[PDB]
Amino acid sequence: MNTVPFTSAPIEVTIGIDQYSFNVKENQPFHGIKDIPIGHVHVIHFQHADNSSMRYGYWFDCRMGNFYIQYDPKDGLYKMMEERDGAKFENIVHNFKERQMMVSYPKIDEDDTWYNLTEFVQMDKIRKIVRKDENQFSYVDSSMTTVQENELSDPAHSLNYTVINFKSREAIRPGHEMEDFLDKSYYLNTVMLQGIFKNSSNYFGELQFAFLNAMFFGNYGSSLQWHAMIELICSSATVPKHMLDKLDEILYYQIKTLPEQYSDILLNERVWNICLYSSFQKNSLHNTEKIMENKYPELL
Amino acid sequence: GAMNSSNYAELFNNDIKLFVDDTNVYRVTVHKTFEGNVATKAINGCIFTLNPKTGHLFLKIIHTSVWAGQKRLSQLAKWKTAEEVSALVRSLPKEEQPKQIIVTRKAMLDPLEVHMLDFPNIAIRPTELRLPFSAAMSIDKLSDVVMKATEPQMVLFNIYDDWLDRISSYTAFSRLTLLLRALKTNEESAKMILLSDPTITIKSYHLWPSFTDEQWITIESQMRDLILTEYGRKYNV
Repeated sequence: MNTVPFTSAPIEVTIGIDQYSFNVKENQPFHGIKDIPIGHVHVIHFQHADNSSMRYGYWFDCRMGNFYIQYDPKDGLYKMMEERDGAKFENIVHNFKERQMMVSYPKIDEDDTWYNLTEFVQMDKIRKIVRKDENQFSYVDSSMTTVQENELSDPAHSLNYTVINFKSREAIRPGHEMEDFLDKSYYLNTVMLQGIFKNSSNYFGELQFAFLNAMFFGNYGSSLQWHAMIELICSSATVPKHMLDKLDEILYYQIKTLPEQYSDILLNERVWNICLYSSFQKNSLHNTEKIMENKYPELL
Repeated sequence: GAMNSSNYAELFNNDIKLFVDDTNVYRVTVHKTFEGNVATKAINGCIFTLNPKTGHLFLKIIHTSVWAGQKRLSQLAKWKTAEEVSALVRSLPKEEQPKQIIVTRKAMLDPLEVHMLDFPNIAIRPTELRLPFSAAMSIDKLSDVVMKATEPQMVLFNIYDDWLDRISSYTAFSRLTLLLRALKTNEESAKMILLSDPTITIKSYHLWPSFTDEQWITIESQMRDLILTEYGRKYNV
């Protein structure tokens, strides 16, 4: 069990850790989050009481270092940082626990939600999507744009998701125009899986990470990427059986976890109706299809 | 963006553009089989690719052999249209390639867009105009060359005959679309109007009769009158 301490909480802010969140009052004595499960990525995120715009936060993995949060009054936000003095850090962490000024990561033991949402997400891959290689953790916020969005301005702050585009030379073999456009198996399996992602797990990892960024920060370009990667699978006639069964589980927990009130902007009617009901894989997402009908039948 | 009444004069500027109409690419007759079921028989069709500024028509004849052993032919027809249009552009020298291609049916955008991926600077556009180019097979010489073909064939025409020697492209296109609107609404009458006077002939290298200027005014009035009548008949107005 690992800990992320906070130096202080100078401004009123809603703090989230993974799918949980807590309201912290201005200069309330809050000094971190303990009992964070080792073995998964995590994200700590923030939304200031005074600006319900720009949700922001940090992806990290506690096996990669000792991390903590400090408010910066110049840049006006809670910054994640790394403490390299391991002794000095256990010291801070032990005094804050003894004084009991830390919340405990509130995992029910029956609950595999976070595992299911992050099964294929790896810190090393996140750091290639969010390039900032002097930090071991990754900053993301509501307004960051993706590489694809940029192409249609500041590349230091871009989400370098893999560009997917169904009407591109990459996607369409010359001479198989119609075949490849109507059956994206070529694009999925040869270009993307064998070519770029190398294996299905890295593909799923980006898909899950895109979803989480859309859910936690309302990052619109991430929602575009999550939908694109679903559609590419559902629009392929030939998909490894293990990917379909796994996709059904991935999507199920994503749909389960979305806040009920956000179905409008986060869920693309066209993609879902096409995937669940028109695509080659209409019959391969039984759990996802069942939870979508019983929770958001309006969209469909 | 889409082409409509507002930006209608863009058709006659000096940017090369082509209309593509696919309505007559996949043509069937519907009939009863011996056991009483319905079956189709394909007949020869054509892609109607037209430069509205110059009159140059690229009539690509689609031979029934294209369909042999193929499923979902109505869908395939869109991709074969896009294939042939793309091949036509490739065959044209660079300075003759269009800057825009306007498809008369929106279902053609994705097939053509995909086939034109090698020409990113050629814009593929839909139109809100309700153009009458499906009536192209009502022009006797076009219908004849399509039905007689024994293999795929590109036949070139000027759909304006020699009109541009005396009128502008705008007026020429308005005349063409009026003639075709008429032929579409009531072919028998439209054609009666065009040939009533046997002393007005069609040159061997033309599609339409060699009307004098004054006779074209009378023709166009007669075609307008036809189109209005049929409308009151259609809607009881």
